[PDB]
Amino acid sequence: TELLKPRTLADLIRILHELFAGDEVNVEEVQAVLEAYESNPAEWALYAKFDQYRYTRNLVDQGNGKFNLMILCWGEGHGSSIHDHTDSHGFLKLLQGNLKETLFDWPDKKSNEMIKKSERTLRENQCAYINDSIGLHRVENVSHTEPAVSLHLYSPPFDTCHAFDQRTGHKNKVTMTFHSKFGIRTP
Ligand SMILES: [Fe+2]
Ligand code: NA
Ligand code: NA
Ligand code: NA
Ligand code: NA
Ligand code: NA
Ligand code: NA
Ligand code: NA
Ligand code: NA
Ligand code: NA
Repeated sequence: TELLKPRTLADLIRILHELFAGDEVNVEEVQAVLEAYESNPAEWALYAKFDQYRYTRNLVDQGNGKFNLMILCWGEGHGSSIHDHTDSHGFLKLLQGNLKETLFDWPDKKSNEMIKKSERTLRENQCAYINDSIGLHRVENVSHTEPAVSLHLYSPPFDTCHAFDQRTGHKNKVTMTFHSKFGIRTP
């Protein structure tokens, strides 16, 4: 439980394997460690594989079963759907640029427009936390000029979740696909 500053991304990953050695999760400690890692672009350039038309998800580490660690690359104007996190912890650390995070309440069964509960601006090196009990969220790169890169950790890992229609609150099941794994493009 002695948390040291991650010197490198590699160091971060090693520390993460220690924090997730057990069955439970100290959320505040994982968040503090993620925040303490100073983004060094050279260290994660291998995973920063962008697509022109939407954001990409690039697997960095499989966390020996307990978590997925991955890097998301957001072109100018790229955003996600409103989604849940499948009963997992979600950690989001900015490695480059800014993201807008918008929070939504779980919809009632009546068809209604989903209204924003709040929004915030995540900035370089900041780490945010989300879970289903906090709410639904959307993540967007609203920048016209700057690509964004984020580091995402999910525990337990999941490759399916729901997307929500902002107009109705209706949900559909969605399968997450990896654009690359361990620096290897995986079509
Ligand atoms: Fe998310
Ligand atoms: Na490294
Ligand atoms: Na560091
Ligand atoms: Na992209
Ligand atoms: Na997108
Ligand atoms: Na992807
Ligand atoms: Na940005
Ligand atoms: Na947003
Ligand atoms: Na959620
Ligand atoms: Na990768």
